[PDB]
Amino acid sequence: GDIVSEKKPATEVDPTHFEKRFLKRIRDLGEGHFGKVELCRYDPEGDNTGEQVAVKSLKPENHIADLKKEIEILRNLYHENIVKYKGICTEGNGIKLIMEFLPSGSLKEYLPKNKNKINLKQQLKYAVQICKGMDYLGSRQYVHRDLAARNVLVESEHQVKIGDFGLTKAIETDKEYYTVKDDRDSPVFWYAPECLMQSKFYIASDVWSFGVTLHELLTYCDSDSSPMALFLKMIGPTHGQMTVTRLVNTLKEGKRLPCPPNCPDEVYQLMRKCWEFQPSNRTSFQNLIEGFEALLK
Ligand SMILES: N#CC[C@@H]([C@H]1CCN(c2cccc(Cl)c2C#N)C1)n1cc(-c2ncnc3[nH]ccc23)cn1
Repeated sequence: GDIVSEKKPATEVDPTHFEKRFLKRIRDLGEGHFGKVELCRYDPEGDNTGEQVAVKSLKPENHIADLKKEIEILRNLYHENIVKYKGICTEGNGIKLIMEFLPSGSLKEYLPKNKNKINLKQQLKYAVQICKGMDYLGSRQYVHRDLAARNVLVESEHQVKIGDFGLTKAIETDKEYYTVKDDRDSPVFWYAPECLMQSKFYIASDVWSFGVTLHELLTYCDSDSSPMALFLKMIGPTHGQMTVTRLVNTLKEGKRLPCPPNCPDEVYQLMRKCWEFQPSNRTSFQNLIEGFEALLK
Protein backbone atom coordinates (compact mmCIF):
# COMPACT_ATOMS: atom_id res chain seq x y z
CA GLY A 1 0.00 0.00 0.00
CA ASP A 2 0.99 3.62 0.85
CA ILE A 3 4.59 4.53 1.80
CA VAL A 4 5.09 4.18 5.58
CA SER A 5 6.61 7.20 7.38
CA GLU A 6 7.16 8.21 11.05
CA LYS A 7 4.50 9.71 13.36
CA LYS A 8 5.93 13.19 14.17
CA PRO A 9 6.38 13.51 18.01
CA ALA A 10 5.74 16.94 19.67
CA THR A 11 8.92 19.10 19.42
CA GLU A 12 9.41 21.06 22.71
CA VAL A 13 11.77 24.08 22.44
CA ASP A 14 14.85 24.21 24.72
CA PRO A 15 15.61 27.85 25.76
CA THR A 16 19.24 26.84 26.53
CA HIS A 17 19.70 25.54 22.95
CA PHE A 18 21.03 28.23 20.59
CA GLU A 19 20.84 27.30 16.86
CA LYS A 20 24.13 28.06 14.97
CA ARG A 21 22.16 29.59 11.99
CA PHE A 22 20.80 32.43 14.23
CA LEU A 23 23.95 33.06 16.28
CA LYS A 24 25.46 36.08 14.49
CA ARG A 25 29.04 37.24 15.25
CA ILE A 26 29.52 41.01 16.03
CA ARG A 27 33.14 41.24 17.40
CA ASP A 28 35.87 39.67 19.58
CA LEU A 29 35.49 40.37 23.36
CA GLY A 30 38.55 38.58 24.70
CA GLU A 31 40.55 35.37 24.81
CA GLY A 32 42.64 33.26 27.13
CA HIS A 33 44.62 30.04 26.81
CA PHE A 34 42.71 27.63 24.44
CA GLY A 35 39.51 29.71 24.12
CA LYS A 36 38.01 32.92 22.78
CA VAL A 37 34.88 34.89 23.65
CA GLU A 38 32.83 36.78 21.02
CA LEU A 39 29.94 39.25 21.15
CA CYS A 40 27.07 37.76 19.10
CA ARG A 41 23.46 38.58 18.51
CA TYR A 42 21.13 35.55 18.73
CA ASP A 43 18.75 36.73 16.00
CA PRO A 44 16.02 34.10 15.10
CA GLU A 45 13.75 36.87 13.72
CA GLY A 46 16.60 38.06 11.43
CA ASP A 47 15.90 41.80 11.99
CA ASN A 48 18.76 42.73 14.41
CA THR A 49 16.37 42.76 17.46
CA GLY A 50 17.68 39.53 19.04
CA GLU A 51 19.45 39.36 22.41
CA GLN A 52 23.24 40.14 22.55
CA VAL A 53 25.22 37.23 24.10
CA ALA A 54 28.89 36.36 24.90
CA VAL A 55 29.95 33.16 23.11
CA LYS A 56 32.95 31.06 24.17
CA SER A 57 34.49 28.86 21.43
CA LEU A 58 37.73 26.91 21.32
CA LYS A 59 40.56 28.57 19.39
CA PRO A 60 41.50 26.26 16.42
CA GLU A 61 44.51 24.15 17.58
CA ASN A 62 42.11 18.67 22.16
CA HIS A 63 40.47 20.99 24.80
CA ILE A 64 36.83 20.01 23.74
CA ALA A 65 36.63 17.98 27.03
CA ASP A 66 37.83 21.06 29.03
CA LEU A 67 35.23 23.37 27.43
CA LYS A 68 32.46 20.77 28.09
CA LYS A 69 33.62 20.52 31.79
CA GLU A 70 33.55 24.34 32.06
CA ILE A 71 29.98 24.41 30.60
CA GLU A 72 28.84 21.84 33.18
CA ILE A 73 30.47 23.84 36.04
CA LEU A 74 28.99 27.22 34.93
CA ARG A 75 25.50 25.72 34.13
CA ASN A 76 25.20 24.75 37.85
CA LEU A 77 26.61 27.98 39.43
CA TYR A 78 23.90 30.46 40.56
CA HIS A 79 25.26 33.63 42.18
CA GLU A 80 24.74 37.41 41.88
CA ASN A 81 28.55 37.83 41.39
CA ILE A 82 29.06 34.98 38.86
CA VAL A 83 28.44 35.57 35.09
CA LYS A 84 25.15 33.91 33.99
CA TYR A 85 25.14 30.73 31.90
CA LYS A 86 22.53 31.05 29.06
CA GLY A 87 23.01 27.86 27.05
CA ILE A 88 24.99 26.04 24.39
CA CYS A 89 25.37 25.88 20.62
CA THR A 90 26.07 22.33 19.41
CA GLU A 91 27.81 21.23 16.15
CA GLY A 92 29.39 16.63 15.69
CA ASN A 93 31.65 16.85 18.78
CA GLY A 94 31.91 20.71 18.70
CA ILE A 95 30.25 23.02 21.27
CA LYS A 96 30.02 26.71 22.23
CA LEU A 97 29.24 28.19 25.64
CA ILE A 98 26.57 30.95 25.67
CA MET A 99 26.73 33.48 28.54
CA GLU A 100 25.06 36.79 29.29
CA PHE A 101 26.79 39.83 27.76
CA LEU A 102 28.13 42.58 30.13
CA PRO A 103 28.70 45.73 27.97
CA SER A 104 30.94 47.50 30.54
CA GLY A 105 33.57 44.74 30.11
CA SER A 106 36.29 43.79 32.56
CA LEU A 107 37.70 45.87 35.46
CA LYS A 108 40.98 45.99 33.45
CA GLU A 109 39.37 48.38 30.88
CA TYR A 110 36.64 49.81 33.11
CA LEU A 111 38.65 51.08 36.13
CA PRO A 112 41.25 53.22 34.20
CA LYS A 113 38.26 54.85 32.38
CA ASN A 114 36.03 55.44 35.44
CA LYS A 115 38.49 56.47 38.24
CA ASN A 116 36.53 59.73 38.83
CA LYS A 117 33.25 57.95 39.77
CA ILE A 118 34.79 54.92 41.57
CA ASN A 119 35.96 55.90 45.08
CA LEU A 120 37.44 53.69 47.90
CA LYS A 121 33.96 52.84 49.23
CA GLN A 122 33.01 51.49 45.72
CA GLN A 123 36.35 49.64 45.40
CA LEU A 124 35.69 47.92 48.79
CA LYS A 125 32.13 46.98 47.72
CA TYR A 126 33.58 45.37 44.51
CA ALA A 127 36.13 43.54 46.73
CA VAL A 128 33.22 42.17 48.89
CA GLN A 129 31.33 41.04 45.73
CA ILE A 130 34.39 39.22 44.31
CA CYS A 131 34.88 37.52 47.74
CA LYS A 132 31.18 36.49 47.81
CA GLY A 133 31.36 34.92 44.31
CA MET A 134 34.65 33.19 45.26
CA ASP A 135 33.29 31.88 48.59
CA TYR A 136 30.27 30.44 46.66
CA LEU A 137 32.70 28.73 44.17
CA GLY A 138 34.76 27.32 47.08
CA SER A 139 31.58 26.06 48.84
CA ARG A 140 30.85 23.99 45.67
CA GLN A 141 34.43 22.51 46.01
CA TYR A 142 36.04 24.37 43.05
CA VAL A 143 39.37 26.24 42.62
CA HIS A 144 39.28 29.12 40.08
CA ARG A 145 43.09 29.30 39.37
CA ASP A 146 42.85 32.52 37.28
CA LEU A 147 41.50 35.18 39.68
CA ALA A 148 42.68 38.60 38.37
CA ALA A 149 40.94 41.94 37.62
CA ARG A 150 41.02 40.94 33.89
CA ASN A 151 38.51 38.11 34.76
CA VAL A 152 36.14 40.35 36.74
CA LEU A 153 33.30 41.86 34.67
CA VAL A 154 31.29 45.00 35.40
CA GLU A 155 27.48 44.48 35.48
CA SER A 156 26.97 48.18 36.50
CA GLU A 157 28.78 50.88 38.51
CA HIS A 158 27.46 49.04 41.64
CA GLN A 159 27.97 45.36 40.70
CA VAL A 160 30.81 43.10 39.42
CA LYS A 161 30.77 39.37 38.48
CA ILE A 162 33.56 36.71 37.99
CA GLY A 163 33.40 36.47 34.19
CA ASP A 164 35.43 33.45 33.17
CA PHE A 165 35.89 29.86 34.46
CA GLY A 166 38.26 28.55 31.74
CA LEU A 167 40.80 27.12 34.25
CA THR A 168 38.30 26.21 37.08
CA LYS A 169 38.93 22.70 38.56
CA ALA A 170 37.11 20.55 41.11
CA ILE A 171 38.76 19.60 44.46
CA GLU A 172 38.09 15.97 45.51
CA THR A 173 35.77 15.09 48.48
CA ASP A 174 38.02 14.60 51.61
CA LYS A 175 40.88 16.46 49.78
CA GLU A 176 42.24 20.03 50.11
CA TYR A 177 43.91 20.82 46.75
CA TYR A 178 44.11 20.20 42.94
CA THR A 179 47.39 18.98 41.39
CA VAL A 180 48.28 20.84 38.15
CA LYS A 181 50.07 19.03 35.30
CA ASP A 182 49.55 21.65 32.51
CA ASP A 183 51.17 24.86 33.96
CA ARG A 184 52.98 26.32 30.82
CA ASP A 185 50.61 29.37 30.55
CA SER A 186 50.23 30.04 34.34
CA PRO A 187 49.67 33.70 35.47
CA VAL A 188 52.70 33.36 37.79
CA PHE A 189 52.47 36.96 39.17
CA TRP A 190 49.00 36.10 40.67
CA TYR A 191 50.12 32.69 42.06
CA ALA A 192 50.73 31.52 45.64
CA PRO A 193 54.14 29.91 46.49
CA GLU A 194 52.66 26.34 46.75
CA CYS A 195 51.30 26.68 43.13
CA LEU A 196 54.72 27.88 41.74
CA MET A 197 56.91 25.27 43.40
CA GLN A 198 54.72 22.23 44.42
CA SER A 199 51.98 22.59 41.67
CA LYS A 200 49.24 22.35 44.37
CA PHE A 201 46.06 24.49 44.18
CA TYR A 202 44.05 25.10 47.36
CA ILE A 203 41.09 27.43 48.11
CA ALA A 204 43.84 29.39 50.05
CA SER A 205 45.76 29.69 46.71
CA ASP A 206 42.64 31.50 45.28
CA VAL A 207 42.73 33.76 48.42
CA TRP A 208 46.40 34.65 47.43
CA SER A 209 45.16 35.51 43.88
CA PHE A 210 42.33 37.61 45.44
CA GLY A 211 44.96 39.64 47.37
CA VAL A 212 46.74 40.44 44.07
CA THR A 213 43.29 41.23 42.40
CA LEU A 214 42.55 43.62 45.34
CA HIS A 215 45.90 45.38 44.71
CA GLU A 216 44.85 45.80 40.97
CA LEU A 217 41.45 47.16 42.04
CA LEU A 218 43.16 49.72 44.34
CA THR A 219 45.54 50.82 41.54
CA TYR A 220 42.55 51.15 39.08
CA CYS A 221 44.28 48.47 36.92
CA ASP A 222 46.97 50.96 35.87
CA SER A 223 49.33 49.10 33.49
CA ASP A 224 52.49 50.72 35.04
CA SER A 225 51.41 49.56 38.56
CA SER A 226 50.33 46.04 37.43
CA PRO A 227 51.40 42.97 39.53
CA MET A 228 53.62 41.89 36.56
CA ALA A 229 55.29 45.37 36.23
CA LEU A 230 55.89 45.66 40.01
CA PHE A 231 57.32 42.14 40.54
CA LEU A 232 59.53 42.48 37.40
CA LYS A 233 60.90 45.73 38.87
CA MET A 234 61.56 43.87 42.21
CA ILE A 235 63.30 40.71 40.77
CA GLY A 236 64.54 41.96 37.33
CA PRO A 237 62.70 41.89 33.93
CA THR A 238 65.17 40.32 31.42
CA HIS A 239 65.56 36.93 33.30
CA GLY A 240 63.64 34.77 30.73
CA GLN A 241 63.13 31.14 31.96
CA MET A 242 64.71 32.03 35.39
CA THR A 243 61.88 34.53 36.27
CA VAL A 244 59.68 32.07 38.34
CA THR A 245 62.65 30.81 40.47
CA ARG A 246 63.60 34.50 41.20
CA LEU A 247 59.93 35.22 42.08
CA VAL A 248 59.80 32.19 44.51
CA ASN A 249 63.03 33.38 46.22
CA THR A 250 61.54 36.91 46.66
CA LEU A 251 58.34 35.47 48.26
CA LYS A 252 60.36 33.16 50.62
CA GLU A 253 62.23 36.33 51.79
CA GLY A 254 58.91 37.91 52.86
CA LYS A 255 58.83 40.55 50.09
CA ARG A 256 55.38 41.50 48.76
CA LEU A 257 53.72 44.03 46.40
CA PRO A 258 53.78 47.52 47.97
CA CYS A 259 50.82 49.45 49.39
CA PRO A 260 48.99 51.16 46.48
CA PRO A 261 49.05 54.99 46.34
CA ASN A 262 46.22 56.44 48.51
CA CYS A 263 45.36 52.95 49.86
CA PRO A 264 44.83 53.21 53.67
CA ASP A 265 46.97 50.89 55.85
CA GLU A 266 43.86 49.04 57.24
CA VAL A 267 42.97 47.99 53.64
CA TYR A 268 46.66 47.04 52.93
CA GLN A 269 46.71 44.80 56.09
CA LEU A 270 43.65 42.84 54.76
CA MET A 271 45.56 42.41 51.44
CA ARG A 272 48.73 41.17 53.29
CA LYS A 273 46.62 38.50 55.13
CA CYS A 274 45.96 36.92 51.63
CA TRP A 275 49.78 36.66 51.24
CA GLU A 276 50.86 34.57 54.25
CA PHE A 277 53.48 32.08 52.90
CA GLN A 278 51.69 28.97 54.34
CA PRO A 279 48.11 28.42 52.98
CA SER A 280 46.81 27.35 56.47
CA ASN A 281 47.87 30.80 57.87
CA ARG A 282 46.07 32.88 55.15
CA THR A 283 42.71 34.65 55.74
CA SER A 284 39.46 33.07 54.45
CA PHE A 285 36.99 34.72 52.00
CA GLN A 286 34.37 35.02 54.82
CA ASN A 287 36.99 36.81 57.06
CA LEU A 288 37.78 39.19 54.15
CA ILE A 289 34.01 39.84 53.71
CA GLU A 290 33.73 40.72 57.44
CA GLY A 291 36.95 42.82 57.28
CA PHE A 292 35.69 44.94 54.33
CA GLU A 293 32.14 45.25 55.79
CA ALA A 294 33.74 46.63 59.03
CA LEU A 295 35.66 49.27 56.98
CA LEU A 296 32.45 50.14 55.05
CA LYS A 297 30.70 51.08 58.39
N1 LIG B 1 36.02 37.50 32.18
C1 LIG B 1 36.87 37.75 31.46
C2 LIG B 1 37.96 38.13 30.55
C3 LIG B 1 37.74 37.71 29.08
C4 LIG B 1 37.70 36.20 28.88
C5 LIG B 1 37.79 35.80 27.41
C6 LIG B 1 38.23 34.36 27.46
N2 LIG B 1 39.03 34.28 28.69
C7 LIG B 1 39.74 33.16 29.19
C8 LIG B 1 40.63 33.28 30.25
C9 LIG B 1 41.31 32.16 30.74
C10 LIG B 1 41.12 30.90 30.17
C11 LIG B 1 40.27 30.75 29.09
CL1 LIG B 1 40.08 29.17 28.42
C12 LIG B 1 39.55 31.82 28.54
C13 LIG B 1 38.69 31.60 27.41
N3 LIG B 1 38.01 31.47 26.50
C14 LIG B 1 38.85 35.45 29.56
N4 LIG B 1 36.57 38.39 28.53
C15 LIG B 1 35.27 38.11 28.70
C16 LIG B 1 34.56 39.22 28.31
C17 LIG B 1 33.13 39.43 28.39
N5 LIG B 1 32.63 40.63 28.04
C18 LIG B 1 31.30 40.78 28.08
N6 LIG B 1 30.38 39.90 28.48
C19 LIG B 1 30.91 38.71 28.83
N7 LIG B 1 30.21 37.64 29.30
C20 LIG B 1 31.11 36.62 29.54
C21 LIG B 1 32.37 37.03 29.28
C22 LIG B 1 32.28 38.39 28.80
C23 LIG B 1 35.55 40.13 27.91
N8 LIG B 1 36.77 39.64 28.03
